Amino acid sequence: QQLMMILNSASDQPSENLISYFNNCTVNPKESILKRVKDIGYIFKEKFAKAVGQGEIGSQRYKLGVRLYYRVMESMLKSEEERLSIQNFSKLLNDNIFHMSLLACALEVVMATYSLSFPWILNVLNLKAFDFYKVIESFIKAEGNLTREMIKHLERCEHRIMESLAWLSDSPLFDLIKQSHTAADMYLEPVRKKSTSLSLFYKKVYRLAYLRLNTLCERLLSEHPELEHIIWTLFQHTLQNEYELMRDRHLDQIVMCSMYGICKVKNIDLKFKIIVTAYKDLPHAVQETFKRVLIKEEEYDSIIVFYNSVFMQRLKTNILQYASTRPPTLAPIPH
Repeated sequence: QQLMMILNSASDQPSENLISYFNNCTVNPKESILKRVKDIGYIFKEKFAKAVGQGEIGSQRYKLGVRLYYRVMESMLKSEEERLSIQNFSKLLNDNIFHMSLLACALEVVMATYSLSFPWILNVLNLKAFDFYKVIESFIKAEGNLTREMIKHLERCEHRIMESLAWLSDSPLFDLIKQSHTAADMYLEPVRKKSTSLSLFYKKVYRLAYLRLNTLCERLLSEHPELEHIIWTLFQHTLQNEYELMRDRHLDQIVMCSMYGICKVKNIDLKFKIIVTAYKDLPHAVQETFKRVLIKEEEYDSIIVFYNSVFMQRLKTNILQYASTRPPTLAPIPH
């Protein structure tokens, strides 16, 4: 609301102080940035009508999105001016996935405001969930006027990428796993060392998955406060070394298996029944997560079918280590 009148009263072309940044650049990005709005102007409007019948509206959504895009870019560039060398500043300003991700974020804000949302806009712009993820926090941090409900919504996009969308096949997340700080830092990362993107994503995933584990242990496993850290160590040893199981799957399916699992090898016998019912009570939870779980070659079954097939089949060598004389040393709980 307070933001939405900034946009309509403002103009659809870059500010005059934003354009300075374009011209302090060693390669002026402007015509490329500007061809970029126009080329996406076609594609967006096209796919817009392809889902909403017909009315003209597509263009107004976009032309607001664009004003937000420039307002946030201008605000983002002000901070990165001090952080980046002139070389990085100019590479940023010509990086396609950067600018695409920033605009995809602007557009999601307006579309959601006037509510076919997330991850709709990623399919429209042929933008990998994991690339787009990198712009979300510095975007929230770069628009003061985002409303609670809007901030809360971008955060839920972030949590859906961390929980599933970044774990689908052809997602660059797996390319980065095999090999082994702001949005610019992550877009400037070369595809060719450290990888700040993968690091921040994993640190964030762990805090997410761990808060979801922690509530679920306070309902069903309050009896043994000690079972939590064990279940967490299992999940964390799973995400780090058997990460291939999250492909085309959902973070919460691994949280659930790590819980029945540790109650299985300690003879606690609080079975999948209570787990799924209590999980329904997690915010935004969907029943499909446990009723519909992949095994292999597109064949889906229930969560108990997954536990006894791929999860147990991959982890028996490790899980029994927990109830033995020498159980593995504990993982740290995320800060």
